[PDB]
Amino acid sequence: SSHKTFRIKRFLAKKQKQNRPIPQWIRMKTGNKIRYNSKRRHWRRTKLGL
Amino acid sequence: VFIVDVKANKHQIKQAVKKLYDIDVAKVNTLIRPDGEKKAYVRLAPDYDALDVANKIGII
Amino acid sequence: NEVVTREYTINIHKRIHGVGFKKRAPRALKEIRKFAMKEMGTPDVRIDTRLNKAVWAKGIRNVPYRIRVRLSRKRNEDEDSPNKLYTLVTYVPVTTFKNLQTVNVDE
Amino acid sequence: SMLRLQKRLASSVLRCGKKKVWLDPNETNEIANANSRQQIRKLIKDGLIIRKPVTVHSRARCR
Amino acid sequence: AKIKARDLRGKKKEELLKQLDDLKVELSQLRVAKVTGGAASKLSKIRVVRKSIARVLTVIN
Amino acid sequence: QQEQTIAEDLVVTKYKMGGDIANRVLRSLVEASSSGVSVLSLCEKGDAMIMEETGKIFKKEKEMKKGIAFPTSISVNNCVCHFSPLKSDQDYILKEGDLVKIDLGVHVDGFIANVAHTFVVDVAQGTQVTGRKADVIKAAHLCAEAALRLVKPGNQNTQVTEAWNKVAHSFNCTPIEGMLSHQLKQHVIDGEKTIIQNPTDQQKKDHEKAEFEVHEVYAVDVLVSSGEGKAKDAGQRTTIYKRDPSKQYGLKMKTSRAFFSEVERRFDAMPFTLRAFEKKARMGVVECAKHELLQPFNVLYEKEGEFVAQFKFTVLLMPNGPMRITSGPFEPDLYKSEMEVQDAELKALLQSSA
Amino acid sequence: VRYSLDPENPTKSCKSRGSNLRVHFKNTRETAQAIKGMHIRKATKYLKDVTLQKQCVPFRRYNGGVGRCAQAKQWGWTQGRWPKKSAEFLLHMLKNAESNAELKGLDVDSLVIEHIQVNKAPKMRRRTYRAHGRINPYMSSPCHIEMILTEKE
RNA sequence: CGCCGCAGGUGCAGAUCUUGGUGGUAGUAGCAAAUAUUCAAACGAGAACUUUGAAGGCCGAAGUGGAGAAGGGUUCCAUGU
Ligand SMILES: [K+]
Ligand SMILES: [Mg+2]
Ligand SMILES: [Mg+2]
Ligand SMILES: [Mg+2]
Ligand SMILES: [Mg+2]
Ligand SMILES: [Mg+2]
Ligand SMILES: [Mg+2]
Ligand SMILES: [Mg+2]
Ligand SMILES: [Mg+2]
Ligand SMILES: [Mg+2]
Ligand SMILES: [Mg+2]
Ligand SMILES: [Mg+2]
Ligand SMILES: [Mg+2]
Repeated sequence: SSHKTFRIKRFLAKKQKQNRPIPQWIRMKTGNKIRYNSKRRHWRRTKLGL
Repeated sequence: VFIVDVKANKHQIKQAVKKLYDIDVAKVNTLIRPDGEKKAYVRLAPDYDALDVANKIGII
Repeated sequence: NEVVTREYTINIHKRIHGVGFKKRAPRALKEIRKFAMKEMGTPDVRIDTRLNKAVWAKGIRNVPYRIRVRLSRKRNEDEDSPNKLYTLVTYVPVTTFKNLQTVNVDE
Repeated sequence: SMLRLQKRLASSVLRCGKKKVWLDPNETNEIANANSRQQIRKLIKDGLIIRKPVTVHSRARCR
Repeated sequence: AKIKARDLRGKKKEELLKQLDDLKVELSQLRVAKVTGGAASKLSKIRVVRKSIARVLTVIN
Repeated sequence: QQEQTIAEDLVVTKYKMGGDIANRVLRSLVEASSSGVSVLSLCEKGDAMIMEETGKIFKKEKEMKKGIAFPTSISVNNCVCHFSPLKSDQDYILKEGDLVKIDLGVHVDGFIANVAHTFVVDVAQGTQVTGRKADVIKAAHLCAEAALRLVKPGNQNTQVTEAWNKVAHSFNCTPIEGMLSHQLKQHVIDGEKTIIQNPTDQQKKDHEKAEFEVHEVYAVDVLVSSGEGKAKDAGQRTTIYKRDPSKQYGLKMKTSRAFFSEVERRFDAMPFTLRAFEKKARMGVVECAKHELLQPFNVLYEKEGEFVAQFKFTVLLMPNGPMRITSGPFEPDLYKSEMEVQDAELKALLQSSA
Repeated sequence: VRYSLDPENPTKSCKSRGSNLRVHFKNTRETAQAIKGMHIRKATKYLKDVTLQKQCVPFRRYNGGVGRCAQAKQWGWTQGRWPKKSAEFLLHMLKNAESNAELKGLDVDSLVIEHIQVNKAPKMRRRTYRAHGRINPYMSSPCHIEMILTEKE
């Protein structure tokens, strides 16, 4: 909602920063074995815990 | 416009800008961004210009 | 010639008879387009917006029985198109349809 | 090309609905260049954007 | 031109605090340059100044 | 269809005027620079003469825009080019024995005469300049003679690059990677026809192949370092911008809008410097260049202690032999090298004057 | 790459190929069988006529529920349709094959489709929602298509 | 891997067996609740569906309008794909 506590807003802030694509240079690293961010979350498919 | 520490209040922002930029400020407006960082709108005193201060700060 | 323009009257009533209420006006413009392709032999038929108003003047189901149109076959020599000829059909307002023939109209 | 933004801004500037905003169908390119409310105001002054009049609902029959 | 821990230990509190202040104003300038594009040379100096600040502070402590 | 080429004698005469005026400004500058001077003063002076002389010339026509086609640019022992500091920036004081690179351009009726020359300051009478730097300037001037001789319809743009690489390797140096010369036409300084200097795979695959044509101007540029040929930036302000007339964006700030209008009024499409304004210019330029309204010309730095040279001059291409309109004061008596040309074809092209 | 049925001599032959194409395999297989053995000019008109519904492709194997048409009598059949998307995809591949033929410098007025093959491509998954809180597959059926054109006249 | 001994979590068609994969069904059922679309133009490789204009309709202020609480958490806004 519009009325939110600081903890809830701070919690939403962290979930927002970590929902980004992996940097491209990562695949160039030796022994990368990572293709894409498997922890991507869309607001409509899956809802946050809180 | 500055990005400040989330624990700093308006009084602390006012003193911080005053000493390390040698300017006088009129008021400080504060919000916390959706990314979690705190943003401060620091309005300078009328006798100070925000354009040359930004020029010597280096954010032109 | 091939840049000929002619003026016709189309029996919309005949060509719309039997069509449902919500489809009479949309079908009237399809029959008008079909009519133009037949007499002018051009697949590309452009219908003037004023003619589109006249067909839709009395709503979607009470289409006018008769409409007086003017078929202008013109060159498409303006861009690379599969058709070098196109027909522009326009609206000709009339007060009566009695004794109205198909007439060749000059420039 | 696409003028969804311009019709929204013209509606806000003219203080009318998007029903009454008229964008010149011939001068689409100039309107497409307007990305600011100031640019929309200049286009309104220049006649490329017009507030259409209210649809007539007469009371003569009732009177 | 870097600062080491060994040569910091002979200094007294006044210039150690002076040394720390000069590094802090330089790091803040580097952070300004990071936001306004800056250069790769200035971006790579952010870590160098940060560890220099840590180096001065640990000697004071 | 309405473009103006060299088919007209008036075009010919005002090209000659641009060449003469650029030559006289550079001749004044090479003498005026001495030990203990300031590059800010040099840049201000170089613009100051050009303004008055272009104003007094064509006094009977006050409808055409004429003046600076490229701002005065100084590069001294550590900078490549596009260097022109403002008053607020820390100035550079000329020491003894520095080699400096001068770039300056003039325009008449939108047509460009743009010249760059490297020379050493404060040369004593009877002395010889000796060192590793003594070969790079001489190789650049040999590139100048090579380009002058070989610029001709039918000679490909991929031949001048290999000739310059060949002479650079003959002098055991290399040019800076990825520098572009251009074909210069009316109100254009960044023409589609591009010549490339010391390319690599990416620039070669992005480069075009073309055949030299009649009735056109080239700005052939040699720009050679004595180290590795690589350059970057050292966190210094960019001072040269040019308005791109292709793309447009609606500027939402009054300062940027006024700055852009002033740029259109004075330096409509030609490169300028932020010195020509300052307080509000430095703020307007960031919003203008964010949306690619102004192409920047960044300062490029070589490694510390390296030496880099440059020559460049507008050459017209006429059917019976190209001519040079802007020339720099380089003398072989006061400047020699410890190594010469070991290529027979290079000797053949350098010994043949145009 | 490995084609099935290499040409009798790969000097008067050109090849074209596509993988994971978003056309129904069943419609494309029937359309490929119709143009097999055709001259390249005949196949191009025929595929254009299918788009205009002036000529049909007979549905011989994957014919369940396929309706009857008058144009199916040109073929010795009764059931036919006008797969527009299959016609476009084969038209694009025929253009690619003809361009390959020009690259090898063999004339394109004598090309004949001697080999054409439609293969199943890996299915792609979507979802559909059913009556009592049930999820059902909504699979796509893409196809790999290859063809070989040879000169004969 | 053969031979002499030794030791087993040692042999599958089934168990409405477990996990995975694939068919016929089948180009089938179906994409039918709430009246409705049409003409011209633009961009574009490509237009029934995008945008603009014109026309015909609908919601009809107990709205298919304008704003909030709870809940969602960036879905908001530009540009691009
Ligand atoms: K049928
Ligand atoms: Mg939900
Ligand atoms: Mg607050
Ligand atoms: Mg069946
Ligand atoms: Mg369902
Ligand atoms: Mg359910
Ligand atoms: Mg067992
Ligand atoms: Mg089994
Ligand atoms: Mg069905
Ligand atoms: Mg149905
Ligand atoms: Mg109603
Ligand atoms: Mg509402
Ligand atoms: Mg949105």
